[PDB]
Amino acid sequence: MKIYRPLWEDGAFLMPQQFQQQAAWDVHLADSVARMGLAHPWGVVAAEFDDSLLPLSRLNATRL
Amino acid sequence: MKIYRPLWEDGAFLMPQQFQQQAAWDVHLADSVARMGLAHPWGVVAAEFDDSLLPLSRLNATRLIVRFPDGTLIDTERADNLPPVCDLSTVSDRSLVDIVLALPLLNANGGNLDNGSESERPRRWKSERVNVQELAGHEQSEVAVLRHNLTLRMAHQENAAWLTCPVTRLVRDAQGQWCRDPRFIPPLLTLSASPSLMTELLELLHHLQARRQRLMSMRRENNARLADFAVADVSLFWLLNALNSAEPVLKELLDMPYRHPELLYRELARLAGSLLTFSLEHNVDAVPAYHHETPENVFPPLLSLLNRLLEASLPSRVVFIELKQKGVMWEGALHDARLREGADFWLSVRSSMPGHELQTKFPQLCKAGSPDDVSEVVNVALSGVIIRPVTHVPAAIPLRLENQYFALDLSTDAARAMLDAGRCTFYTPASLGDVKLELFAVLR
Amino acid sequence: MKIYRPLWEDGAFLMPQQFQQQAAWDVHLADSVARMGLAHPWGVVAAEFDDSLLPLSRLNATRLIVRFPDGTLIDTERADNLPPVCDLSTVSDRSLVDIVLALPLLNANGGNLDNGSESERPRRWKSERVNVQELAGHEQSEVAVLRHNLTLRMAHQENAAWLTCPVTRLVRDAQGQWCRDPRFIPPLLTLSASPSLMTELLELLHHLQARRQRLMSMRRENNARLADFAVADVSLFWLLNALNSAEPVLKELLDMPYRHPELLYRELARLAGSLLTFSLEHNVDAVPAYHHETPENVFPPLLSLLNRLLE
Amino acid sequence: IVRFPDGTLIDTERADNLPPVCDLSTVSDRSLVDIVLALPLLNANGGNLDNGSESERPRRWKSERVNVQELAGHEQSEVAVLRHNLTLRMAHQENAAWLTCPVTRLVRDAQGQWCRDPRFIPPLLTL
Repeated sequence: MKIYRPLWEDGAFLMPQQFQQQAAWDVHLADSVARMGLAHPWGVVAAEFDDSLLPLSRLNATRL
Repeated sequence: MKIYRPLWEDGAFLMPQQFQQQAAWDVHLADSVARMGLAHPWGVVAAEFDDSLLPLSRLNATRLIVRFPDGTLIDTERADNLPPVCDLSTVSDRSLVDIVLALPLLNANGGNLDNGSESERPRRWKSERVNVQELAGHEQSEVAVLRHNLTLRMAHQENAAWLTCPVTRLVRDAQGQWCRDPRFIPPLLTLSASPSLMTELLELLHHLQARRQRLMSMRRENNARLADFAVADVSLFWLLNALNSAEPVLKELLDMPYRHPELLYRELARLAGSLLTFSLEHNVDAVPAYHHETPENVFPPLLSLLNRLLEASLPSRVVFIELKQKGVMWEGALHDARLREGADFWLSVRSSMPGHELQTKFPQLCKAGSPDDVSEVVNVALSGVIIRPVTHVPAAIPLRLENQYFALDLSTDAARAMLDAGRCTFYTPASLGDVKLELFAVLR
Repeated sequence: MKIYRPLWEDGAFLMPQQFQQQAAWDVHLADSVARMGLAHPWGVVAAEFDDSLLPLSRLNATRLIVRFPDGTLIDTERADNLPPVCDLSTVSDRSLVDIVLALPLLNANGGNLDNGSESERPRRWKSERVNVQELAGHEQSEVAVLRHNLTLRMAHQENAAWLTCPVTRLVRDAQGQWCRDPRFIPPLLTLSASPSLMTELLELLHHLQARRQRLMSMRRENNARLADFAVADVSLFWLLNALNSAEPVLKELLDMPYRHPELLYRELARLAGSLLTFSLEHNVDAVPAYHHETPENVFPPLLSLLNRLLE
Repeated sequence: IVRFPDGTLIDTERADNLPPVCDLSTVSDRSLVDIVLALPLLNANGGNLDNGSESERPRRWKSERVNVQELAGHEQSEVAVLRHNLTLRMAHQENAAWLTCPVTRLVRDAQGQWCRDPRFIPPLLTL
């Protein structure tokens, strides 16, 4: 998606894309530091549901 | 306690007691406003602790909006009052411990602060120096605001001079750690603290709304646009009358927080009264008293009572007693002596015959052993019992299996003696095959 | 009137007229809070008298807490002094005096009552000088506490440029002596300032429980009767519904101190309007309407209606 | 260079300071003396330490001013950075601070000479 990286010098000035790409870059490093969490893909650590809403044929989440 | 509100006309030298007694009197007036309708003291609004610090034992606090009974408002988002960190190495008593918030009292001759003087009598005021901004555009400056001397103590100590309110409970866990029970409830000015109560009460309303549609379905099954001449429709209309009122009141309370719990307690008490005309052997004593000092089991037994009262069968019915016996003469028990008003036997089987020649392959289809002193049917039969072979069946017989049926006529004597006896048996000795029995008596 | 908020600007000097305008605003906030649960203006928290000095005919108070309809609270235990003794000798030969408590009105031109030298206008806020200072370590110097100006007015109390709230009612006994009558009580912010009510309502509730117990003894003992179609059994089923639905609310409210009585009225009206349609031939107009501004000829005929229906 | 059970990297090369230990003979025994590192608990409303407003809850942040340049150019200026608050308490004083991490174990020799024994092991991220 062409994740750019901004340049801050004495004449550089403020934009929203200054901060959005720098936000995305350290998200992208979190996959590059996984050499087993890339072996198996991304996972699920907690998922808990409610059963009392089922006789009404509804469904609602609690923790995800 | 000799509250003296002063007057200002002219020439009065300024003096701190005017301001102090004015500020106390405003608190007292605002307390007496609240004590008109509710008759409840103060309580807990929110109390949130930290869980990642538990197995390395410490105890840190985050939000403590606790309301003390004498009118005092403790607020941590708006007055910077966090008590210091509670040690837990001083307790090897691994049963359970109870953390309670405290605040001292004794201000008839000065509840004050002088930091260079030490005493056995605690003090409830402290002072800090911050920079509060003027709210008219200028610069700020350095004033002295007050800060309460709150602290965290344990219930099994001595707590005479303080003014307490319990906040949480700790237990010991399997690896030797500390953890929090989800089962304690503090005294509450709001339902929004202690969310286990909110979970239970919402599940109560979902168990409520499940039942209404099944009863509207049972109303749709018969289409009573008329008179049924039975106890079934008056029990049905009664239970729908009990349900259709509670829902459009109990919904609005449990949508929003910050109601006082008494508004909910009156509604649950009225509903648990109206559902208790016939079902349990409990009287209205089962509706428990209200104990807002410490609500140890005012809500959980009330909820456990409601969940058992919401089954509530509708009695124009018929016995289903499973005849259990080692021998070929299967036999049950427990005949109601009420039943001799309109007793009417339509007992059943379920066999393995590809036709209606199980008529003759029920070879004892006459004079089956009714009373207590029958042993087999192939030697001890009655005199005055006719088994009618039933394949065309009168209605209202639930879970019906046709081409498996029979009625049981008797005398006036041996039937009454069997109803005194309570026991009765079946005729076929080869009935141990794919033959399953059911007992039956409808009220004429 | 015209109540004004002050602005605490930097460089705004000081005036005594500021603090009065501030302190007559939070009282108005208290009414704006409290009038989300009130029909009609207020009454008595508690009132206790000393009838021992009656053969020397006089009357004096002991403990008196009454809220007034403008938001003024009276406290003899913490803030105010007791009203002076009443002299009944000019009404020595009549039968009934109805005694109200009085504070004068407030107008926007005067103020306190300067030593009674100009006493054609009755004025409140009598001053006093008590020295109490000790919330930091010393007691010495002297402040001007404010006290109100309370009297008692009994027989031509209807000539009032005053605010009235009745407290007690005297009758001639057969030995010519006045005594306090145990009768109807001018209005209540509690159920504690009327021991006659706390004697009657406990009898009401204890009378209610026994009839329900009698009804349960009729039907729980026989298992056919729990779902029978007898024309009295249907009425008895619906009657146990009407009693079991309305017992625990009243049992909660009557195991309790102070609580405003409109709430109790809304719970007794449901029981009366339920049981009214069960064994009668009389009009729905037997239900009394609620008059709080009166001294309550509502609350005894209501209970006289309810005590007839339960037997 | 340590870490902490909430995930807070401490270096004493960048973001550094440490005050020494004043006395040691306040304990009159050798086998009980052991030193720990302490970084005070998180106050969820307040924050750093800017004056002498000593509370019952300590702070863990500070401020400082140092000379920083990295950019396109050669000029250094001054900007205010954020430095932690560390101290070396002992094992048996209190625990309203953090400690939870020993670093050494001081014992004496018989001639009045405190010296570290080799048989001590902290909890280890690395060998």
